[PDB]
Parts: sequence; structure tokens; C-alpha cells
Amino acid sequence: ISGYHIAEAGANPISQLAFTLANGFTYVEAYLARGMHIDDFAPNLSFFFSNGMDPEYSVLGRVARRIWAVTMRDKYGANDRSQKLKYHIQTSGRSLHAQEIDFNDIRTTLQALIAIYDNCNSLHTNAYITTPTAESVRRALAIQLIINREWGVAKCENPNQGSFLIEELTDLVEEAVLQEFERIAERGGVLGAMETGYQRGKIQEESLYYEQLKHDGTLPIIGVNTFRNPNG
Amino acid sequence: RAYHRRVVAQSKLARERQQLRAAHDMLQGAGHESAALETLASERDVSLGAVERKLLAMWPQMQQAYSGDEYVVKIRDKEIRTGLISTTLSGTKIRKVVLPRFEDEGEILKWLMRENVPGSFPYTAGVFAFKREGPTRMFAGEGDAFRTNRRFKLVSE
Amino acid sequence: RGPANKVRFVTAASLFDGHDASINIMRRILQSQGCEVIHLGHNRSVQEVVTAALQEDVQGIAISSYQGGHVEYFKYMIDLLREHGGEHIQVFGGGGGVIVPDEIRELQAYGVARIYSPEDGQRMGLAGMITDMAQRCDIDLTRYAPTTLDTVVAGDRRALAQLITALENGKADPELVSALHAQAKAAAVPVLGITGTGGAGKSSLTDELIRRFRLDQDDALSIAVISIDPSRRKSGGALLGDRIRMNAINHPNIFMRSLATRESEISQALPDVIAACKAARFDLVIVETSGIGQGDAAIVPHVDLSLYVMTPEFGAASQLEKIDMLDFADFVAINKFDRKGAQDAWRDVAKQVQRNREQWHSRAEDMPVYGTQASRFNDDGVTMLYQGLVGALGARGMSLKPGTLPNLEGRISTGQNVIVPPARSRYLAELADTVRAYHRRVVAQSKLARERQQLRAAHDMLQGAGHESAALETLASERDVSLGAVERKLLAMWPQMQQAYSGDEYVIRTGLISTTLSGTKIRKVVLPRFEDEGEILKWLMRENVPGSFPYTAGVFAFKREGEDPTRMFAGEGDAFRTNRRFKLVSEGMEAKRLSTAFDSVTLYGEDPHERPDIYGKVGNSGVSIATLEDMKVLYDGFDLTNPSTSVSMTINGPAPTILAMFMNTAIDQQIDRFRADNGRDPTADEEAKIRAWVLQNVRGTVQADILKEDQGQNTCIFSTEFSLKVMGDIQEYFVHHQVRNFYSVSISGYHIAEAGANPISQLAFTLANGFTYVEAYLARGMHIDDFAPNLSFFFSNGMDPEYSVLGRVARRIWAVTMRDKYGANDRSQKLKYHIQTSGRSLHAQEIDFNDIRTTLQALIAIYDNCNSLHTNAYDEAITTPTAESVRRALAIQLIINREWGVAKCENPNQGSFLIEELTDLVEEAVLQEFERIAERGGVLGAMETGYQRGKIQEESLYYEQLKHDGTLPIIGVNTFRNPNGDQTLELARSSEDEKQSQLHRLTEFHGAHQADAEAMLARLRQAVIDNRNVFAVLMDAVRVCSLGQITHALFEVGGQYRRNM
Ligand code: B12
Ligand SMILES: CC(C)CC(=O)SCCNC(=O)CCNC(=O)[C@H](O)C(C)(C)COP(=O)(O)OP(=O)(O)OC[C@H]1O[C@@H](n2cnc3c(N)ncnc32)[C@H](O)[C@@H]1OP(=O)(O)O
Ligand SMILES: Nc1nc2c(ncn2[C@@H]2O[C@H](COP(=O)(O)OP(=O)(O)O)[C@@H](O)[C@H]2O)c(=O)[nH]1
Ligand SMILES: C[C@H]1O[C@@H](n2cnc3c(N)ncnc32)[C@H](O)[C@@H]1O
Ligand SMILES: [Mg+2]
Ligand SMILES: [Mg+2]
Repeated sequence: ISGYHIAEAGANPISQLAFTLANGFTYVEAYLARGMHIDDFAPNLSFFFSNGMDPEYSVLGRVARRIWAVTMRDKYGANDRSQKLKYHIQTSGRSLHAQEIDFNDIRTTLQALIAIYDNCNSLHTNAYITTPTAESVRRALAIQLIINREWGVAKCENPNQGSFLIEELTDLVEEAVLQEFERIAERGGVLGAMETGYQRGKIQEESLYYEQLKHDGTLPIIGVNTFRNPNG
Repeated sequence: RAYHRRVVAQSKLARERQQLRAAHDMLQGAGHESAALETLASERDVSLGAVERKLLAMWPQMQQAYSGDEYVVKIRDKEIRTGLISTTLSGTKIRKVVLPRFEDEGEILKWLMRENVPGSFPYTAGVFAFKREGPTRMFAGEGDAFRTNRRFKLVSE
Repeated sequence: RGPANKVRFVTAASLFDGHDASINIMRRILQSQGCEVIHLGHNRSVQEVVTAALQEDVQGIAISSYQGGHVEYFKYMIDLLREHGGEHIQVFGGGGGVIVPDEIRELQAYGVARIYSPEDGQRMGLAGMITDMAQRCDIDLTRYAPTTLDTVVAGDRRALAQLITALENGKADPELVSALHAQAKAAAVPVLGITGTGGAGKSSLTDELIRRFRLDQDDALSIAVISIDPSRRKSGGALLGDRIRMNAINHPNIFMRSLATRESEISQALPDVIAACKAARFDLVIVETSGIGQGDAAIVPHVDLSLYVMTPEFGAASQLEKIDMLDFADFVAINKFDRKGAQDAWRDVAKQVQRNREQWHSRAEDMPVYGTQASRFNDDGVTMLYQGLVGALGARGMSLKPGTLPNLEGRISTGQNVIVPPARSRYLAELADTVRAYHRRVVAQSKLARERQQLRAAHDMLQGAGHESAALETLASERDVSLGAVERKLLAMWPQMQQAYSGDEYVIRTGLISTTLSGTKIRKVVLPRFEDEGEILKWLMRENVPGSFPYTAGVFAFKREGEDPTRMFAGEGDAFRTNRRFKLVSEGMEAKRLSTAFDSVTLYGEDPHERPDIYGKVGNSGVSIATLEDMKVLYDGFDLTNPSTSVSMTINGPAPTILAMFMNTAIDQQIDRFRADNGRDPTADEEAKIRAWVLQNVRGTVQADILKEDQGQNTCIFSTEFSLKVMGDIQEYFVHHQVRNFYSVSISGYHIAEAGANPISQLAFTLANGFTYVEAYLARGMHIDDFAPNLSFFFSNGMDPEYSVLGRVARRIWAVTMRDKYGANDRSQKLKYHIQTSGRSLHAQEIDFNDIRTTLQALIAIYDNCNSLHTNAYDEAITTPTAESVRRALAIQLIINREWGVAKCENPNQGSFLIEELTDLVEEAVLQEFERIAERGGVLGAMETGYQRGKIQEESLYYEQLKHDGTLPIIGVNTFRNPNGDQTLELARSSEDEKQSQLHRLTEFHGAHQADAEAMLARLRQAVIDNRNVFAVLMDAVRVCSLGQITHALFEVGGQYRRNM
């Protein structure tokens, strides 16, 4: 189950996380209605998220894990292996720009950081437009190596835990997802919503809103709509 | 949402239960022996769920586990030791998993139900106990099956 | 087994260079491999290093040059060596990424043996370089030794230096040796022996005595100095650390040779070396021994006059009866007379010497026992001892002119200056107690608050069930009184506190909410959701919200709306070019926050000059500022008196002089602004109003932290005590003129850290230095609330875990101590600091990786709510930030501040289990270090031993041992190397025209004030002599005098810094 494309298309972290979990649960309900056992396919379910600059991305993973674990245990009554949501996080490619390509390594670093902080299972790091050169992939691969090996805070495996901001954000994002679950449910489920093009519409709506505030100068992007290259 | 409602209620019970027994010990330390408090406390031992009661019960044992320099856990007939400490250049001990220092059992249970340590339900801080030490996948795909294969064999040499 | 021959080295840092971290760990490996190292320390001209190497007759010279101008520097050295009989001496260099490959090939082609790049260090290893360096210099220099005394007696000082190397190694012909002693006997020159306990001040006192000889006799005397230091027989070599303390030996008539004991406190060939100097027609030979015990006195039979040096600390008075040297010494110098018990120490020693000589018919005060303070410039005590030595040397056949010095009377120095009174000696220890005591209260009050809540909670639950027991309430009300007044109000205001940070605004109105693209409300300050009042109070006392005691999460309520903490360090070329770079950095920002970097020449208070030593360094590591006119140009277009403009100049040694330039500039800008807005010059009264107003509202910061100069950066040019004296003058000037916006000192540790100190050492030393200034000003008679708000701090942020909580720890330690210990007000309890990302953490290999590290470091700085942040460029290891390079650095801050989501919260650190634990640990670690410094006599007492410098250099070695090792992984350096091995990067060097510009501007400035120059400088020296306010005169001095003129004038009256290894 992926949500990389949904976010990349323009969906904000709440929409991405909500839709993706919704899609995942749809597969679960789909396999269950074939008379199958929950402990037979749930451990095989892998997830795939995006990490951008938005605050919600810092707690996206932990929220996904809790919503899954609680539901898989209480609702579907599955075993321990099934309650464990494993996911891959890939840094947002949308968040990187063609103008001042050297700046992208900064953004890709911050995004890679909160992924490791929130104890992800798998991480991809984006390069700083052109072809994937062997030099460009090394700078991307170095971001992970520097954080994992050199970075001091990273030596702790639960640095997020305890933080007032993290716990509040975790609760908020969780509830925001739940409310979106309800919105999809009153549209006939995920399939029923797709029948109306609800998800597509909502993604398209948010993609425009982002692309608007970007041009509006309201959402600052360093090197793009502010602090632009004085040469070109 | 129902799960969270339970966390709130069970925390209140665990909190009240502690507050009562705490006051009970303080009264006996001053001379007054009022078992009227204990009745309300024992009343909340049953009010607390089975799962919730064991969570608080394992908390002191949980603390002693993540306290030392290693993590002893015996699976099958052998055991699996894991290091907890990474020492800085300054000589500071950075624990892999840092536990809360709450006194309130209301906060302890609340934390144990909403965000237990990595490798424990609801796996908020991770699905595994500790991170694996040392995984970089080898991606390739271009041209015909022959070219993609060679790259596969080359990278994975 | 070490080297085959007696291998000797001369190690130093280049002219106007403070980078000793590199060269210090090289002289350590040199010494351990069995080399005698004559270490000269930092800031050494070519004329200095070459003269040293020639007199010591060494095989090798090791120089560190990180300021640039290294091409001209080494070329000069190579040329000068060949010109004066030192072609066979090999020169080695290193400057990290500063010396690019092309310049290495050039310099090595010129004559330099080897210059090691950071890549060389990785391949060869730390020991590998030194092994290569040592094996090259493993040659026998006895072949260059003279066979006849003809050269030496004639006055050849180079032949003398080589003859000594022959005599020391015993490769001199027996018939030549006896012939030397034969002529040495007929020479009849006096030999003064200086001996005494270890670290008493033998070298320092020797240097001072020589200075007295020069001033008194107008440099007419030819003095030979033979200093002996103990040799570690384990390694094979030694650390001859006497020459480094010598500042008055830089003259053609002075000759010095450093000898290792090579065993005894005297070299086995000392009588030969002495005789060699006697035959060289020197007017006087002075010999310094090593650390002698109580019963040691081997210097007596070899000299004509002996001087025993001791400190007031000798234990009981009965100990003096055990000291053999008190029985032979012709003169006894009780040095370090500023120490406690010096007066009583003199009476004991005087009476003991009287007893040993059986002169009962004489007064004890008439004995040749002198109380000296060699650390003190122009000390009357040292002069008294000198006058005595003159009278003794005079009777022993030594022609000397009637002295020009004050022929004073007495035996004891009258230096009554004190920085920190011995009563307050254990101030750091008290501070440690104060903090620990505060935490003990937090624990106890929390327990009470917890119990109080638990009781009343149980009381309400009983009444809800029926059984009412007022017995509980009695215990609760009992704890209402147990709780403090302050603590009770803290919990009382908590529900009101919650309602404040709950809404969308903070009622004067401030927004609390920043809404994401998803529509999530991110609160600026997130409050805890504890139910336990024990946890509430605990949190409110240990880490209250930003803007509340103890200001752990920040000293202010919310971060500034428009003025970001960004403040970019800048400086390149002349004042004109840097003025462009200021406008580049501060472009697009309504608030102009400038940070000025000066070139090595200005940093050391010197004027730009034609000599290659200095010329090549002009404007190459920072802006070259020499006159007030340069300073004016530097900040042209910038309204310094504007409320949204702050200038941060990084200058230490000449800081009072540079500050006076800045102040005059800020004043003159408003005078020009008035003359423009009114079309006329302001009246004497109008100008007075303007001038006074400028001083009050001018906003900025000058570093000037001299305590860190001795410890870390090495930009101290005057004597340590003098620098501190003038620094206080600045603060007193500030108080009088109500300069309440400018920071008189940026108490720093960045420099200490970059030298190699780990985050604990950095934070501890820096706070310790800060508290030292506090104690210094308090003993000096200033209200704590008068100078504490003017105290600025500066830290480093590296990769180490402790750096994440460095700032918050600094804030709490300060706030708690300033409140409980010193009883200061709110403004004083608030520690404001600047954080600059660690430059040493960035490397020359794979420079693109550095932006990753600089990002992470910049992040934790902003998370921990810093007041000011500088971000390093990716080409950090190679050059001063380029135009393209400074934008990438400046973008890191812009991306985090604007784009980064978590950053929308202003206390994201708070709550974290890791952060709170780390905060507690680092805090305690600092407090323990406070105690370690306290039991060494305070910060000053520790510096006297070189404790800080020692601890830094040790930690620097430990890090470096691991960086090359591999135990400490550095991506792109010791692991994950490039299969290629990597082009030409753009560099920030100064134009030739810019150098000639500065020279012409200087000579034009000098010509303009040629009349008032000498007069003003004379006034400046009189200000020091009459002990007035030095800075007050500098406010007028910088208008007619250049930086160099002022600095050199102060040298005649304030002395020069004495290096400390
Ligand atoms: C630490 C440091 C400082 C510390 C110095 C601490 C101390 N007490 O020595 C502090 C903070 C005080 C400092 C201050 C300044 N510095 Co500085 N500093 C650095 C830094 C980060 C590292 C230098 C260092 O000590 N490295 C550790 C050594 C051991 O390793 P290495 O350099 O990689 O060297 C290796 C080999 O080359 C070999 N080698 C090197 N030297 C030698 C010598 C011998 C004999 C041998 C055998 C081998 C050898 O040994 C090493 C093996 O790995 C560099 C940038 C960088 N990372 O390169 C800037 C840098 C050198 N400093 C710089 C400047 C400009 C300054 C200032 C003048 C700034 C100012 N304008 O005020 C000040 C003032 C200095 C002064 N007071 O004279 C610039 C130089 C610019 C230029 N020359 O063009 C640099 C390059 C930073 C920059 N990009 O702007 N500095
Ligand atoms: C050479 C090589 C080795 C490398 C180096 O060493 S580079 C060294 C460079 N050094 C530096 O960059 C040092 C820079 N540091 C400084 O200038 C000072 O230490 C600072 C205190 C950080 C200056 O910070 P600055 O931005 O000027 O802020 P101030 O504290 O002076 O503020 C002035 C007044 O404005 C108000 N204010 C400022 N910020 C806030 C706020 N957030 N909330 C509410 N009110 C605020 C407030 O009234 C304050 O004045 P007070 O009433 O507190 O006296
Ligand atoms: N407090 C104090 N320190 C001094 C005095 N004279 C020298 N020192 C310091 O004592 C230390 C060692 O001095 P040094 O000349 O090397 O002594 P030596 O090794 O025995 O010859 C240095 O830190 C000096 O600055 C003094 O009169 N008072
Ligand atoms: C000691 C630290 O000083 C900084 N530094 C030195 N000179 C400059 C300059 N002109 N501009 C910016 N940073 C500078 C480097 O980042 C180095 O790491
Ligand atoms: Mg000495
Ligand atoms: Mg000595």
C-alpha cells in the first residue's frame, strides 16, 4: 500500500496518511470478505509514505503505527505480527526544486531526519531535474550515513518520545485521519468515494491550493519565490 | 476513539487508586488508621482492567530492564543480549531507549497505553524493540532483460 | 630506540596566527618519538622562528599557517635560512585546507621539505607524518661544527650555536675543549645561575631581568642565556619549554640555547656550554635550571652568582631549614608575590637566610631576599632584584653605565592589583553548590505538592463515598505551610497559565497559532498535560515556559517577529569589499545583523606593512581595518544607531581599540546625519547631546573575552592582567554613559571548542570564565545589576549529543546562580548567547557533505531557542565563504525558519525524555568541572597551571586520534571515501590593489594627523601609568592614531602576552 504518489500529486500529509490507511483497510476488508483469516495476509501488508516539510510529517509514521495496531487488535482481533505496521519513507520529491539545486540537500536532510527519528523501517533519500548521476546519488546516500553514523541525537532510538509537541501533534493528526475516515465512509467506503472521484478531487483541490500559495508568496520557498538567485 | 476513551478512564482509576493508598500510608505514618481509604482503593483494583493492571505491575520491572548497560531477554533455550548504552566522546551515556520519570501512575499508564516503548503495543515509537545494526537495496531496470540482469549481477557482486 | 642522532625541532604557528591546535599535537608526537622540541608557541614571525632555529641549531622547523599568506611566509623563511647559514635546516608546514595543492607543489619546489594536506594526514596517519618528518631530519649536525675557536671568538653567533651542538654531543676535539676552557678562564665574564622549584617562574623572571638589562643599559650588553628543562628518558626527547616564555631575547645582542638534562637538573656538558659562551665575548651568561627539589643545588659550583626562585607556597616555615639552596644562594627571589601569604613567606625566608649566613648583627629586611612578580609588567619588585644583581655583578668585574631605571629601595614588590580576592577563591565551588541546592529544593517541594494533592484528592473521594475524615485535611493544610511562598504561587498560576497559551492569541497581543497546509494548529509554546501537581511544580521549577524563570527554554516569551536570529560572520579584503558583503548578507532583511571578521594583522593590533611577514596576510582572513577611516567605510550605508541594526565585531586583543573606532563611527554617522538634516554643524551643546545619545542606543557586540584568549583563541597581545584591566575600563565607561544596548564582552567557548574541547569542557570553561568576570567586577565595585545584563555569550554547536542541550543548560545554570547566589534582577538572570556551527566538524574531503552537518547543527540551535545563529559554508575547510558559498549557508537558516514544519513550534525540545535527561547530565557534568577548577584556585589559578589549555589539548588529541583511527566515523573522511579521490574551487583571497590601497590609506591617515600623533600616544601611556581609564583615552586616540600605533604604544606601558604552551 503506497501513498507516495497521492502526496506527490499534491495531497497534504493528513490526506496522504488518511487515504493510504483507508486503502490499506480496504484491502483488509476485501480479503476478509473472501472468507480469509486476518493473520494470514496482514503481516504481508507493507506501507509506503512521503516525508515533506509540513509539521505533520514528523509524526506521520507513529500515527500510522498506532491507528493500525489498535484497529488490528480491537476491531479485527489479529495477532502481534499483524498489529505491527511496517513502512517505507521516501523524502518528498515535490519539495525539491530546479532553482538552486544545492538547496535541495538541505530539505532532503531535514526530511530524512524526522524519518529516522520516528523509527522508520526503510528510507530513500532524494538527490539534489537531470539524470541520476553516480555523484548525485552519493550525496543523497551520504545524508543517511551522516545521520545514522555521525549525528549525536540519532544515537537515541526514541528521541521523539516525551516531546510535548510530538504527543500533541500525534493526537491531532490521528484524529484528523479518523475524521477523514468518516468522510470516506459516508461516501460509500474507499471504492464508493472513488466512484465519485472524491479522492482525486480532494488531491486536486489541495495541489492547487499549494501551487497557489507558492505563487501567492504566502508559502515561502527559499530560492524559488524568495531569496531568489541574483544571477538567474 | 473508543480506545482513547478507555485510556482516559483507566488512567483516572489508576491515578485515584495510587492517591488513596498514598494517603493511607501517610495517615498510618501520623498515627491515624482509617481503612475507609483502603476500601475505596481495593474498589479500584477491580475497576482497572486486567491488561491495564499488569501494565503498571510490569512498570518497575520494565524500568530495571532499560536501566543497565545491556538488555537480557531469553528466547527459546538461549538468550539475546542487546547493548543499551552508546558513550560519547565526552563520556556521556546515551541510552537507546529513554524511559519517562513520572511518579503519577496515572501518567505512567496513560503513557504505556498511548505510547509504549519501541517494540510494545501500540508500537507508537516503533514496531521493533531496538534498531538493527548495520540494508541498502540494489535497484536496476533498463533496456532488455539481459542488460538489467547484468547490472543486477554487477551491483550484487 | 628513537632517532639515530640528537634530533631537534623548532615548532611555532605563523605570524598573527592563533591556530595552535594543529602544531601542539605535532610537537607531542615529535617529543614521544624522541625529539627535543623547542616550542615557540603561536604568533611567530619568520625573523623569530629563523633566529630561534639558528641559535638552537636544529635539523627541522615545523610551522602551522592557517591565516593564509603562507606562500609568502614560507618563501621568506626559506630565503632567510639560506642567507644566514641554515640551508641544511629542513622546513615543514601544514595549514589544513588553507594551503591548496598548487601552493604545496610551489612551496615544496621552492625549498620547503614537506607541506602536509588533510589528505596526507588521512593516508599517513598522525604518527606517520611525524615519523616521515623525523626520519628526514635524522642527520648529524656535528659536521657543520667549527674546528677552531677563530669564528666563535670573533663574534659569530651561528658558529657558537654549532660549536655547542658539537660540545653537547661530545664530538668536539679534546685539544679544542681544553683550549676553549683556557680562553674562557681568561675571558673573566660573570655567570648568573637561576634555579628554583618547578613552575616558580624562573623563565619569566629571567626574561624580565633581561628586559631590565636592556632598558637600563640601552641594549649595550651581550647576554647569553642557557635554559635547561628536564628530559623524559622514556621517549628519548624533551619539551624544552623555556624559550616560549622569553619575550625580551629578540635582539642581536641576545643569544639563547635550550638544553635538555638528558638524565640531574643540569646538562652533562653544562660547564662546556658555559665556557663556550664565555669565549664568545658575552658580557654576561645566565643559566636556568629545571625543577629542582628542596635538597638540590647543582647550579652553585658552575656559576659565579646564584639566584633561588620560589613561590609563597612552601608549606610550614620549618621547611626552609631543609632547602639546601637557601644556604648557597647569593640572591633569593620569592616570585608570584601576588599569591596569598606572600608577605609572611618573605619574613620566613628572610629570617632563614639571615640564620644561614649568621648575620645576627644585620636586619632581616636587609638580606638579599626579594619579593618579585614577574607576571606583572614593570614590577617594582623585579626592578629591585635587578638593582641588587647589578651591584653584585658590578663588584665582580662587569663594566656597566649608570642606569636609566628607577634606582628604588626595598626588597618587596608593591603590586597591590587583584582580579579576584583570595576570599572569593572558591567562587566556582559555591556556584556549584547553589545550583545543586536549587535542585534539592525542587525535589522536596515537588514531594510536598504531590502529597498535598494526593491527600485532598483522597479527601474528596471519601466525602463522595460518605465516610468523612477531617484527619486527611489536617495533613494537607500542614503541607500548605510546608510549601514555599514562591512554589505555592507557581501552582496557583498554573491554571491561569494554561488558559493563556490555549487560545489563538496571547493578551499587547501575540499570535500563538501557526496553521499548516493541512489545517493543523501548531502552537508556538506547547504546555504539558500533567495531572500530578508534583510533576507540574517540578516542571515549572526546572523548565518553565520560554520567558519565565529559570528561562531554560529561552529568556524571552516568544521569538522575534521580524528580526531572525541570523547573523552571518563576514570579512574579506579591504573595508570597501567587506562593506559589499554586509549588503549581500543583509539583503532582503529589514533587520540588519552584521558580523565582522578581521584579518590576522588587525586581530593582532598591527598596521598593514610592506614586509612579507605581514603583507601577505593583509585582508586575507578577514577585513583589514587599520584606522578610524577604514572603520567608517566598513559600515557606510548602515545606520548603527538604528534600532533594527546590530553589529557583531569579533576581536580580542585590540578589542578596546577597535571598539573605540566603532563607537566613534556610530557617533560620526549621527553628526553627519545632523549636518545633512540641518545643513550645518551641530553646536558644542548639540553635539554633546547627539554624542551622548549615540552611546546609549548603539546596538551590537564586541567579543573581547581575554580569559578565553589564554585558554583558547590566542589573540591576546598585551599581558593577560592588562587586558582584563582595560576590559573593566570598558565596562565602567559603559555604566557611566548608560551604554545599555551594547555588549561589552561575548564570553565565548566556541574557540575553546574548536581547539578540541568537547561540549562539556566548552560549556564549563565558558560559564566559568563568565562567572570570573562577574566576581572580578563585583570585587571592583559594580552592582551585579549594572554589568550582568551587558554580558553576552558565544557557543559552538557540533555533532555531539550534548550540543542539543548546551544552550538550555547554560541558561538554567546562569539564571539559578544569578538569582540565588548573586541576587540579581530578571534581566541579569537571562543568559543571551550566539551559536555558530562547528567549523572543525566540516572537512576538506567531499565539501558537499558539510552542508548536511551544518544543517543538523543549525537545527538544534534553533530548536533550543538560541538568540543568534551563524551558519558555516560548505567550503569551510578551504576558504572564507564565497559569494555562492555564503548563500547556501544562509539558506540553511531560511529553510529551517520558514519551510521546516517542526520549527513552527518554539519549544519542541521541551517534554522530550532524552532532552531532559541530557539537560540534567550536562548540567551536573559542568558543575563537577566547576569544582575541579575551584580546587585549582579558580579560573585564574587554573590558567596559572595551564589546566584549561592542558585539558583542551588532551581532548583535541583524543578526538584526532580517533578521527584518523576510524573508531569515530566521519563520512567522506575515514569511511565512505570517494572512488575517484576528489577540482578547482573559487577562493577568497585579497586583491593586490586592495593591499596597496590599505598601505596608501594608512600613510595618508598618518600624514593627516602627523602633528597630534605622538602627543596623543604619550597621553595614552600616561593614562596607563597614572592608572586612569584606558578606554576613555582610546575614544580620542583612534581619531589621530592607527591601530598599530596604539598597540605598540601600549606595549611600552602594558607589556606583551607571555605564552603558556
Ligand atoms: C579550529 C579552528 C580555529 C580555532 C583555533 C583553535 C586553536 N587554538 O588552534 C579558532 C576558533 C580559535 C579559530 C579562529 C580563527 N580562524 Co580558524 N579555523 C579552525 C578550523 C575549523 C580547523 C583548524 C584546525 O585546527 N584543524 C585541526 C587540524 C589538526 O587538522 P587539519 O587542519 O585538517 O590538518 C591536517 C594536516 O594538514 C596536518 N597538518 C596541519 N598542520 C600541520 C602542521 C605540521 C607541523 C604537520 C607535520 C602537519 C600538519 O595535520 C592534520 C592531520 O589530519 C579551520 C577550518 C577547517 N576545518 O579546516 C578554520 C580556519 C583555518 N580559520 C580561519 C580563520 C579565518 C580564522 C580567524 C582569523 C577568523 C577571524 N577573522 O577572526 C580566527 C582567528 C585566529 C587567530 N586567533 O589567530 C579560516 C582560514 C581562512 C584563510 N586562511 O583563507 C578557516 C579555514 C575557516 C574558514 N573557512 O573561514 N580557528
Ligand atoms: C573568529 C572565529 C573564531 C569565529 C567567531 O568567533 S565568530 C563570533 C561572532 N560573534 C557573534 O556573532 C556574537 C553575536 N551575539 C550578539 O550580538 C549578542 O550576544 C546577542 C545578545 C545575541 C545579540 O542579540 P540581539 O539580536 O541583538 O537581541 P537583544 O537581546 O540585544 O534584543 C534587544 C532588545 O529587544 C527586545 N527583544 C529582543 N528579542 C526579543 C524577543 N524575542 N522577545 C521580546 N523582546 C525581545 C528586548 O527589549 C531586548 O532588550 P532588553 O530589554 O532585554 O535589554
Ligand atoms: N601568579 C603569578 N604567576 C606567575 C608569575 N610569574 C610567572 N608566573 C607564571 O608561572 C608560570 C610558569 O612560569 P615559568 O617562567 O615558566 O616558570 P619556570 O618553568 O619554573 O621557569 C606561567 O604561567 C607564568 O605566567 C607571578 O609573579 N605571579
Ligand atoms: C573559526 C571559524 O570562523 C569562521 N570564519 C572565519 N572567517 C570567516 C569569514 N570571513 N566568514 C565566515 N566565517 C568565517 C569559520 O567558519 C571557522 O570555522
Ligand atoms: Mg621555565
Ligand atoms: Mg626551566
